[PDB]
Amino acid sequence: GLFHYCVGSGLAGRELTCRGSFTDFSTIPSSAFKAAAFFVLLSMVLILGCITCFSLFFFCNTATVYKICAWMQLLAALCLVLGCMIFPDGWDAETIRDMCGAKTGKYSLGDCSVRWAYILAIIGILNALILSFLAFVLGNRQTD
Amino acid sequence: IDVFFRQSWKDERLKFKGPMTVLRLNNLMASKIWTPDTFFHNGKKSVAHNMTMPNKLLRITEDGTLLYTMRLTVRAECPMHLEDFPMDAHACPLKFGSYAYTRAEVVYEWTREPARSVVVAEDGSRLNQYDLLGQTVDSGIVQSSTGEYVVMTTHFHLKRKIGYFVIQTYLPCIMTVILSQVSFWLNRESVPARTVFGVTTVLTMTT
Amino acid sequence: IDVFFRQSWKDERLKFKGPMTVLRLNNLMASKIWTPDTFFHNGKKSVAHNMTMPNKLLRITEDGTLLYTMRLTVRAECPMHLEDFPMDAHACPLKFGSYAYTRAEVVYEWTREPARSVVVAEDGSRLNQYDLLGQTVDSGIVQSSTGEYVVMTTHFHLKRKIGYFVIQTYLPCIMTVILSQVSFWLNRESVPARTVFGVTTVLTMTT
Amino acid sequence: IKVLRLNSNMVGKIWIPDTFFRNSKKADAHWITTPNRMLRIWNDGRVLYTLRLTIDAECQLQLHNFPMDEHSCPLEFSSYGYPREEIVYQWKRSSVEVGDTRSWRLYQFSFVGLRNTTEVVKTTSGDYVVMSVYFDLSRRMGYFTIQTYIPCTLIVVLSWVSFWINKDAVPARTSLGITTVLTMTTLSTIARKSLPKVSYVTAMDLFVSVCFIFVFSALVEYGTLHYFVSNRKCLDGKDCASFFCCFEDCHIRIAKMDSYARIFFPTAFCLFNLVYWVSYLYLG
Amino acid sequence: QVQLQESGGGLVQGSLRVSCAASGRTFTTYIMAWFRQAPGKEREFLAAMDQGRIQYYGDSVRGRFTISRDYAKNSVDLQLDGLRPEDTAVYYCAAGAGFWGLRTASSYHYWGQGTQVTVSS
Amino acid sequence: TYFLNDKKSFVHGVTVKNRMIRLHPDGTVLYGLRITTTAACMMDLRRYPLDEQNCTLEIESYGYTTDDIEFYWRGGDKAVTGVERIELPQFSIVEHRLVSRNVVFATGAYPRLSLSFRLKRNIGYFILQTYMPSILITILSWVSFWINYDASAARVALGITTVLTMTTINTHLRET
Amino acid sequence: NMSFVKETVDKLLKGYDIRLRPDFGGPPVCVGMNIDIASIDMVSEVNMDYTLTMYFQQYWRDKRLAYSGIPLNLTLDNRVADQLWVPDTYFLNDKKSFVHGVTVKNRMIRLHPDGTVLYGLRITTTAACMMDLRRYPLDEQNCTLEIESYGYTTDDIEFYWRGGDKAVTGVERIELPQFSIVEHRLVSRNVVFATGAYPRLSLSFRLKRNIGYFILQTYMPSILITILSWVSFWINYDASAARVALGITTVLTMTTINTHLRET
Ligand SMILES: *[C@@H]1O[C@H](CO)[C@@H](O[C@@H]2O[C@H](CO)[C@@H](O[C@@H]3O[C@H](CO[C@H]4O[C@H](CO)[C@@H](O)[C@H](O[C@H]5O[C@H](CO)[C@@H](O)[C@H](O)[C@@H]5O)[C@@H]4O)[C@@H](O)[C@H](O[C@H]4O[C@H](CO)[C@@H](O)[C@H](O)[C@@H]4O)[C@@H]3O)[C@H](O)[C@H]2NC(C)=O)[C@H](O)[C@H]1NC(C)=O
Ligand SMILES: *[C@@H]1O[C@H](CO)[C@@H](O[C@@H]2O[C@H](CO)[C@@H](O[C@@H]3O[C@H](CO[C@H]4O[C@H](CO)[C@@H](O)[C@H](O[C@H]5O[C@H](CO)[C@@H](O)[C@H](O)[C@@H]5O)[C@@H]4O)[C@@H](O)[C@H](O[C@H]4O[C@H](CO)[C@@H](O)[C@H](O)[C@@H]4O)[C@@H]3O)[C@H](O)[C@H]2NC(C)=O)[C@H](O)[C@H]1NC(C)=O
Ligand SMILES: CCCCCCCC/C=C\CCCCCCCC(=O)O[C@H](COC(=O)CCCCCCCCCCCCCCC)COP(=O)(O)OC[C@@H](O)CO
Ligand SMILES: CCCCCCCC/C=C\CCCCCCCC(=O)O[C@H](COC(=O)CCCCCCCCCCCCCCC)COP(=O)(O)OC[C@@H](O)CO
Ligand SMILES: *[C@@H]1O[C@H](CO)[C@@H](O[C@@H]2O[C@H](CO)[C@@H](O)[C@H](O)[C@H]2NC(C)=O)[C@H](O)[C@H]1NC(C)=O
Ligand SMILES: CC(C)CCC[C@@H](C)[C@H]1CC[C@H]2[C@@H]3CC=C4C[C@@H](O)CC[C@]4(C)[C@H]3CC[C@]12C
Ligand SMILES: CCCCCC
Ligand SMILES: [Cl-]
Ligand SMILES: [Cl-]
Ligand SMILES: [Cl-]
Repeated sequence: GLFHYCVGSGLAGRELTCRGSFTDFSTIPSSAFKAAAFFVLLSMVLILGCITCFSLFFFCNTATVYKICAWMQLLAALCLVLGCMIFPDGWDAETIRDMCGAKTGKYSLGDCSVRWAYILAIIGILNALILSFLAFVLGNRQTD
Repeated sequence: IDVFFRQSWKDERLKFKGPMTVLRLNNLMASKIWTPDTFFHNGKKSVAHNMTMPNKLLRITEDGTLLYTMRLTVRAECPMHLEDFPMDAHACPLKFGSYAYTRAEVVYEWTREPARSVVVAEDGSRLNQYDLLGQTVDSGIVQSSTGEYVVMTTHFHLKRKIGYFVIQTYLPCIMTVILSQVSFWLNRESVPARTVFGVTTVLTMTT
Repeated sequence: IDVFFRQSWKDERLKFKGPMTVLRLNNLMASKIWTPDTFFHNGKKSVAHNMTMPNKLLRITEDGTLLYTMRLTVRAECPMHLEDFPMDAHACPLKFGSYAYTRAEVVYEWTREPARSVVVAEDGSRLNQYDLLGQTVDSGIVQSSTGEYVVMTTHFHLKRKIGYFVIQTYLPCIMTVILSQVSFWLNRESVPARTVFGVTTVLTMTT
Repeated sequence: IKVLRLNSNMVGKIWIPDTFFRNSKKADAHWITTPNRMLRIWNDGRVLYTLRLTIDAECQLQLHNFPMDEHSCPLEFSSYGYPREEIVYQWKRSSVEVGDTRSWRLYQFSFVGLRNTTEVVKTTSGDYVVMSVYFDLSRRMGYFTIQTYIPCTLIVVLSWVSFWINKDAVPARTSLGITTVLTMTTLSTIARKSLPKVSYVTAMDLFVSVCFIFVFSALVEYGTLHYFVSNRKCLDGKDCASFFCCFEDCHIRIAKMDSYARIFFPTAFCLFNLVYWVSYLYLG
Repeated sequence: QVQLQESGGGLVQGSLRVSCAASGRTFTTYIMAWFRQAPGKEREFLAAMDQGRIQYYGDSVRGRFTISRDYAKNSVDLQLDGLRPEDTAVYYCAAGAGFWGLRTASSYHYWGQGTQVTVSS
Repeated sequence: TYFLNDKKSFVHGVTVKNRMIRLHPDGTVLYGLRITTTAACMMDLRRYPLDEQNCTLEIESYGYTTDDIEFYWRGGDKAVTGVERIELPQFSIVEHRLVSRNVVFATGAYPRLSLSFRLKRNIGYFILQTYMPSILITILSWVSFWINYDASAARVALGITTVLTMTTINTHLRET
Repeated sequence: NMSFVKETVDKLLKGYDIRLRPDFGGPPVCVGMNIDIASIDMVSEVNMDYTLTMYFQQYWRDKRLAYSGIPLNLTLDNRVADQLWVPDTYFLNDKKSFVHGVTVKNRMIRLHPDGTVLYGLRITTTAACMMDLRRYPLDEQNCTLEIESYGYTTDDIEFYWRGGDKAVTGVERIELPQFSIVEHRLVSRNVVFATGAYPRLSLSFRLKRNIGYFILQTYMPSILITILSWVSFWINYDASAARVALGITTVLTMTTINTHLRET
């Protein structure tokens, strides 16, 4: 994934060696992986910021709170786009090259296949965009 | 625990006739003769004192009854359930027996009755925060992959002393609680003062 | 202190005629012949290193002038007068002599004159907060209950370095005093602020 | 006689394997009252040699998930001098036996299980058959929960209490915030005393960092409130900025910052606790 | 006030004993020594005793003089034997820690008023 | 011979074992050893630091009863020497005492020698460390009387700080 | 045959002078050393020493022990090391060392048909490593192990690193929690004392101190306290108590932080 990786042992076996932790940047294979993890984390911080800011609907203006999360959801979508765009750069690292093969490179899958988390990230990006636009228009619609 | 550990056993090979009824021979002969290989099951790096000479003695009687005593500083385990601490009482064991000989070869017993065979010196109490209520002695058997072994056990019952903790933890806590409750008597307009009470009392209780 | 301690003495029994002059013999031979039983009068717990083997060397010259050196770590008592601390200084002794033999049996001399009979390696200084200014070498006598004995003494002169304790106490205390003096420039009606200065400075100085 | 049941006297007289524990930092046998060793020799030539040992074995701990960490500590042994061509070790059917595991000194850890393995290790002298036993140990977080997690949350709530104080109580609220910062720093430095000086963030360090951010945010927003209150005093057919931004009124409504914070900060802390705990317990 | 009281005879034709008692400060941990000052000469070290009952003597007076310390009454005594006429001088008693010294007068901070000793032929 | 109240002890072994063997023509044997021993001393601390402790070394024969070996102090009260030279930093030796007796065990009677020291603690360190801050904080606490009643924050800060300083003095004492 | 091996080793050990080195009157005996570092346990700044467990192996040639008719390496029991001559190697900067003794003494002895002897020991040593903490915690430390011969000069014994730069192995696998081993070096030379010249080997490590722990514990709290101290500027000046409390609190906080930090 972004920071954690569990390559096999290579003797008719499971032997998946899970090494990698965002809390320890040394274990991350690539600076591109570090940047992608950072951007995804920033997007998570923003969206949880809105799960907090839902509480502001009690007192603050509904249009104002809607606009505030419309903008932060847009920013989270932008951060997620940046993370998913910069994560491909890291496959040229030695660990990913050993994992996949020589064909793998920058923006080059080679033989490895994208699993459910990457496509789920893409769905998250486009759903964040449409949700943010819905928020923008909802905030404008409160004033009517 | 510092102990004089005595063993007694008959050895017909060492029967002798002489002018003296008992030979209080030097401690070095124990290496030359057979002695039981008793060990402490729950021990932890016990120390056999070696000043000035080895703190041992061997006595051979004309009938062949050998008495072999050793001085040891035994360090034994006891699993302490510190749930009702500091109002907790413990029953720390001390088990020992032969290492290499099963019951069919070697069997242990108490010289006097089991209660009288573990004597504690009156002046020699090095406990700091414990009261030695007493000792309970027992003997039994244990299974193992190698065989069956006769194991002699003692249990020293120790009750913790609450004076130290009452002085140092419980009583400062009570005084801090009373100090916090004193804040209710100042006027409600004394905002920084009452905030100081609350903040400092919370910090003290955290400490 | 870590030392190569060298001794040498004549032994007429160990003269020989052979192909080579001096036998750089194994350290095992040190136990097969008489050697001085030198001990440190003020030593507390000294270590004779024996990794990988007993760090001693013995050499027998053809005339019979045995040389015998050993590697030691000696920790010795250095009584201190802390009246002028941290600005004090010390003269730690290192005193050695025969344990069993009196003056009439064994007498100690320096291989060269005393000034150059003790040498300190240029990089041999594991002192953090002290400066080894120098050493003074002498010999003296002690009249023990067993008899008279010769004691060879060195005195290492040490001067404590002040920077650590400066940063430890003097700078914080000076800053605390200046902090207390800052209170004078406030207005007299700022009773809580000035009281906070006073009590906080008192607590800091107490700590 | 079908078996000789001897004692430690013959251990030094017959040949004995020079088995040694590879990952031992400090090991020693037991010598009270006598050496805790046993020898048995059968008439068919079988020799059984038993001894008591206490071993201080190294176990490289990965403390990223502390206090929710599970380790697999090894215990490896092999012949020191004899390579595989000379001595070969083999596990019996009943390799490793664990007794009553309730009289164990393990306080901060719980024994999950164990397993055995055998390998061949290449070295300069030769090839040696190394036998390893791994013990799985899961940390118990009750003690650390008492020590660090509960005081940090209580101090965060103490910081929240500053919101309900009247904003005119300037020394009171300032003292409350700064004292919360003091206590959180103290708890931060105290939480790592039991750990080695590793150079990466643990879960406890992350939690303390987030709590410190919360306390600092509370004090900073109170400072902003005081400064702004007292010290300072597109298909619909609109523009892009007017459609998007908020340049119509919004600042002005700063007096309601405490009212906002009273429900904003607890919600944020609850969310952080939820995501942190679920990530470190279920999904991690 | 720290003070070191010296006592002993002044004239002799012979053997003599001179005592030096301390007061106001315990010198059990200090080194107690004796010095000599003849007319027109610098201070010369005679003998010294250490906390460990260890004795040091000067070469000029080695084998003749004997130094002893009584720790109970906090004093140092010097027994002089085989006097010869040029040993006439004023004798000082000192106590101190030996830094750069144990033979130099500069290493001692406490000194007595001095007792004169004269030998008549 | 052995020491009954000994915890851990050793004979000095540099450069060799610090041991002495002297044989006289009349068959007399002198046997010397340089021994460092840590011996237990049960200390009653109810009067601490204004206390007076009594620590004893307990020399006894292990394997030989009174029918075989008879201990005695050579030179009488002048047997033990060098006590006057010891200057402990905390304590001072008021006096020392020698006792000879017989102790009875289950095996039998044995000879016994006891060398006791009556140590008296010095109060200067405690006066500098614990007491003097306590009195000075006590005088600090009374400043609140001279402040007006209406100035609540000052008096409260003073009282709470005095309580905190008393607590931290107490805990920094009990830690050691 | 076991009996033939027995009589061979008995003849080898018969009439063997342990006191004399392999060529007492001959040229110096060459000894090749190699080390396998198991771990580095505690790099202590306060004690200025580091602990080091290793498998330390010496290789030399003794013609007295040469045998024939046995196409095998006789890995004898380690108790024959007492009966055989071995180098008197020692570590100069040692403080406390021992040979591990479970189940038996972790000591290897191996003879070869040509008389070659391999002698291994499992040794844990606490060696002094004085540190220059001027740039602490951003410093680099040189920690050295100083192998030397005590009772044999260069006329008697010569030392070398068996295998050149590959003589020391296992450095790459070490995992120091507090440091990172950036480089290791091997040096061979001669040291002159008043008793003569001796061979000398030096195994040096350069350790870079990791900064993450210090950033966690010291820099971030100090920086944050300093940043917090500026809130008094935004606080109104008429409220004297709040600004006074903030300033005095930060001052005592940082004094306490420094004192708590550098008592270790
Ligand atoms: C530290 O704390 C310890 C422990 O309390 C102190 O040690 C005790 O010190 C006292 C002295 O201060 C010791 O008392 C004496 O014992 C000696 C030797 O006696 C033994 O041998 C006798 C002859 O073999 C024998 O009779 C004794 O037996 C009992 O016998 C008598 C008579 O029958 C009986 O009355 C006692 O109850 C004995 O128990 C014993 O086995 C003895 O010589 C002393 O006698 C003095 O007093 C008599 C007066 O009756 C006097 O006539 C003598 O001239 C002499 O002055 C005295 O009884 C005691 O044994 C020590 N206890 C231990 C356990 O060591 C120690 O002093 C403290 N330190 C300091 C610095 O004070
Ligand atoms: C950590 O920190 C420690 C402490 O400083 C470092 O320790 C030292 O390592 C360096 C290497 O980086 C050593 O430098 C070298 O020494 C070797 C061996 O010296 C001997 O070789 C001959 C014996 O075979 C002998 O005759 C030599 O004589 C002298 O040599 C020259 C003059 O000729 C001069 O240095 C002195 O006057 C000597 O007295 C010598 O003693 C040596 O071979 C090295 O040679 C270099 O230079 C020559 C050209 O002259 C070149 O051809 C070589 O290829 C090489 O480049 C070099 O001088 C130093 O001696 C070590 N000191 C100690 C005390 O151990 C350690 O290295 C650091 N390590 C790390 C990882 O940080
Ligand atoms: C697992 C994750 C758990 C996360 C926890 C999430 C919960 C986070 C905490 C609190 C939420 C509080 C929400 C309060 C909503 C109440 C909103 C409300 O009060 O009613 C009005 C409508 O508002 C509105 O349409 C805005 C609608 C509110 C939408 C946001 C709340 C979402 C709650 C859905 C929760 C489902 C969870 C299920 C997950 C599986 C606005 O008032 P009002 O006119 O008077 O003001 C006008 C002005 O002038 C003065 O206020
Ligand atoms: C201490 C508490 C008080 C502070 C309060 C302030 C709050 C602060 C918040 C977080 C921590 C700050 C970041 C600290 C970074 C630590 C310093 C640092 O960056 O060091 C680098 C990375 O270190 C590392 O592994 C650490 C990598 C992980 C750091 C990121 C943690 C996630 C924080 C996401 C923010 C969420 C905010 C949410 C608030 C609502 C590497 O150099 P180092 O020589 O070691 O390598 C050598 C190699 O050989 C070691 O194996
Ligand atoms: C310890 O190791 C042994 C040998 O590797 C394991 O032995 C196997 O045990 C199973 C269950 O009894 C048998 O069916 C196999 O036949 C055994 N192995 C062989 C080669 O016969 C043993 O299970 C291991 N113990 C564990 C894993 O705890
Ligand atoms: C303040 C509010 C609005 C946002 C809070 C964001 C919280 C939930 C974020 C901030 C930092 C995050 C952590 C950062 C690093 C890691 C390590 C990774 O291996 C698992 C997830 C984990 C443990 C994250 C969990 C969620 C986390 C605690
Ligand atoms: C500049 C010296 C400051 C010291 C504070 C502890
Ligand atoms: Cl992680
Ligand atoms: Cl206790
Ligand atoms: Cl130092």
